[PDB]
Amino acid sequence: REAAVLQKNYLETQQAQTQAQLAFLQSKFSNAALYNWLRGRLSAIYYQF
Amino acid sequence: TIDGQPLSLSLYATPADPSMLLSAAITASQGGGDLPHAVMPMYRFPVI
Repeated sequence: REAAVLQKNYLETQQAQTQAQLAFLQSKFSNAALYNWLRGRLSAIYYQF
Repeated sequence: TIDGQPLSLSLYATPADPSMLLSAAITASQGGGDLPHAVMPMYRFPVI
Protein backbone atom coordinates (compact mmCIF):
# COMPACT_ATOMS: atom_id res chain seq x y z
CA ARG A 1 0.00 0.00 0.00
CA GLU A 2 2.78 2.45 0.85
CA ALA A 3 4.45 1.56 -2.46
CA ALA A 4 1.19 2.39 -4.25
CA VAL A 5 0.99 5.74 -2.44
CA LEU A 6 4.53 6.52 -3.61
CA GLN A 7 3.45 5.52 -7.14
CA LYS A 8 0.55 7.99 -6.99
CA ASN A 9 2.93 10.71 -5.79
CA TYR A 10 5.19 9.83 -8.74
CA LEU A 11 2.28 10.17 -11.18
CA GLU A 12 1.26 13.52 -9.68
CA THR A 13 4.87 14.66 -10.07
CA GLN A 14 4.70 13.63 -13.74
CA GLN A 15 1.42 15.56 -14.11
CA ALA A 16 3.01 18.71 -12.69
CA GLN A 17 6.05 18.21 -14.94
CA THR A 18 3.86 17.87 -18.03
CA GLN A 19 2.06 21.05 -16.97
CA ALA A 20 5.44 22.75 -16.50
CA GLN A 21 6.52 21.78 -20.03
CA LEU A 22 3.16 23.03 -21.33
CA ALA A 23 3.49 26.36 -19.50
CA PHE A 24 7.03 26.73 -20.84
CA LEU A 25 5.79 26.20 -24.39
CA GLN A 26 2.94 28.66 -23.86
CA SER A 27 5.16 31.31 -22.29
CA LYS A 28 8.31 31.02 -24.43
CA PHE A 29 9.07 33.81 -26.86
CA SER A 30 9.44 31.43 -29.81
CA ASN A 31 5.98 29.94 -29.29
CA ALA A 32 3.40 29.19 -31.96
CA ALA A 33 1.84 32.67 -31.70
CA LEU A 34 5.07 34.33 -32.82
CA TYR A 35 5.22 32.04 -35.83
CA ASN A 36 1.55 32.75 -36.63
CA TRP A 37 2.25 36.50 -36.60
CA LEU A 38 5.54 36.01 -38.36
CA ARG A 39 4.27 34.03 -41.31
CA GLY A 40 1.16 36.20 -41.68
CA ARG A 41 3.22 39.39 -41.81
CA LEU A 42 5.80 37.78 -44.09
CA SER A 43 3.04 36.39 -46.33
CA ALA A 44 1.62 39.88 -46.81
CA ILE A 45 5.10 41.29 -47.49
CA TYR A 46 5.85 38.37 -49.83
CA TYR A 47 2.75 38.88 -51.98
CA GLN A 48 3.36 42.62 -52.31
CA PHE A 49 7.04 42.05 -53.07
CA THR B 1 -22.97 -7.39 18.95
CA ILE B 2 -22.10 -9.73 21.86
CA ASP B 3 -18.44 -8.96 21.14
CA GLY B 4 -18.97 -5.22 20.70
CA GLN B 5 -18.86 -5.10 16.91
CA PRO B 6 -21.40 -2.91 15.11
CA LEU B 7 -24.28 -4.18 13.01
CA SER B 8 -24.78 -1.07 10.86
CA LEU B 9 -21.62 -0.51 8.82
CA SER B 10 -19.72 2.77 8.78
CA LEU B 11 -19.66 5.44 6.10
CA TYR B 12 -16.90 5.57 3.47
CA ALA B 13 -17.32 8.92 1.75
CA THR B 14 -15.96 9.86 -1.67
CA PRO B 15 -12.49 11.50 -1.57
CA ALA B 16 -11.49 14.62 -3.48
CA ASP B 17 -11.15 14.31 -7.24
CA PRO B 18 -7.84 14.96 -9.03
CA SER B 19 -8.04 18.47 -10.43
CA MET B 20 -6.99 19.65 -13.88
CA LEU B 21 -3.94 21.91 -13.80
CA LEU B 22 -4.30 25.28 -15.50
CA SER B 23 -1.82 27.80 -16.87
CA ALA B 24 -2.06 30.83 -19.11
CA ALA B 25 0.08 32.59 -21.70
CA ILE B 26 -0.60 36.19 -20.74
CA THR B 27 0.47 38.77 -23.30
CA ALA B 28 1.84 42.31 -23.36
CA SER B 29 2.23 45.09 -25.92
CA GLN B 30 5.10 47.36 -26.85
CA GLY B 31 4.09 49.92 -29.45
CA GLY B 32 5.64 50.68 -32.78
CA GLY B 33 8.72 52.84 -33.06
CA ASP B 34 8.31 56.52 -33.77
CA LEU B 35 9.69 57.33 -37.19
CA PRO B 36 12.92 59.39 -36.99
CA HIS B 37 13.85 62.75 -38.47
CA ALA B 38 14.80 62.52 -42.14
CA VAL B 39 18.14 63.95 -43.27
CA MET B 40 18.81 65.08 -46.84
CA PRO B 41 21.89 63.37 -48.32
CA MET B 42 24.41 64.63 -50.84
CA TYR B 43 24.17 61.73 -53.27
CA ARG B 44 21.45 61.14 -55.85
CA PHE B 45 18.72 58.52 -55.49
CA PRO B 46 20.46 55.39 -56.97
CA VAL B 47 23.59 55.80 -54.81
CA ILE B 48 21.84 56.32 -51.48
